[PDB]
Amino acid sequence: LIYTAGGYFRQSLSYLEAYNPSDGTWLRLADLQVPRSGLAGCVVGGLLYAVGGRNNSPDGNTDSSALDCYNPMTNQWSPCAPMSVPRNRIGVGVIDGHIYAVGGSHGCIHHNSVERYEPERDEWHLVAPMLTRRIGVGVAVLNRLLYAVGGFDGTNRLNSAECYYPERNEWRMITAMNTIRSGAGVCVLHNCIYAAGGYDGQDQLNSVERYDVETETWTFVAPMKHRRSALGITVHQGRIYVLGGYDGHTFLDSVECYDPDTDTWSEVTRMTSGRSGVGVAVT
Amino acid sequence: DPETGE
Repeated sequence: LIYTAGGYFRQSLSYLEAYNPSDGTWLRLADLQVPRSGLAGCVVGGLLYAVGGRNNSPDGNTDSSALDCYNPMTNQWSPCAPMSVPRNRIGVGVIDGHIYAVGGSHGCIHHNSVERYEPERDEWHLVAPMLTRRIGVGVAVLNRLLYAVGGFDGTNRLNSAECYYPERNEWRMITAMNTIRSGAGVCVLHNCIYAAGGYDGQDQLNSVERYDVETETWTFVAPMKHRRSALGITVHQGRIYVLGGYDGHTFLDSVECYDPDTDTWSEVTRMTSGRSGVGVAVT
Repeated sequence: DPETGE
């Protein structure tokens, strides 16, 4: 199922809910052990991890260094070692069972820093920084390479993307997206890097484009019916699900589904309540 | 803020 963790709806949230695209109904599971929005989620070894973010509450606004692990058949969260720095609006990707935490902000500071988590060792290690400071960055893994896409450097929103090579431990700028996107949904469907929605500094976007590594080309595809940034994104049985977000006026509960064979989007569900800035993964 | 509503 599609798990959604955290989010924001007048305050950061502890929610963990799971959607079943076949049956169409929502499970309510154990609450996070610190309310978080702007976090990222991934799955390693069937375990669901919640990385970074912040607790924006009536009483504070603390950026998060936490990594927390949910066990789907224990329905219980347990803490893992923290990161070197807090990373609000972080991006994460999974290569070879290891979690990469990318970018994000701590207060005024927009990180270019990147670090790696070792599940069976529960250790973080600092690795080569990005060429670019990026928060609200989308991250994706293709051919065991790590891509950092778009985001916001503190001044400009970005259409640039760069690529991290784990065996060189090095970055490389690649071709820029056609659209400036911060807070987009970035994932890997079929064999392209998809970038859906986001915010270009003026409007939330409903456009969607995908990167083909072999031709180093971004192409536009079917756009979503609703503009959104700070959305959750995941692919389930070969189709893209985008989850909540913000359109400049309301917090979306709309969940859209992109069919790559028809190049069409359709609304399949509404989340239990509108929210933005969630961590999403499937397990 | 325009991006996260947060």
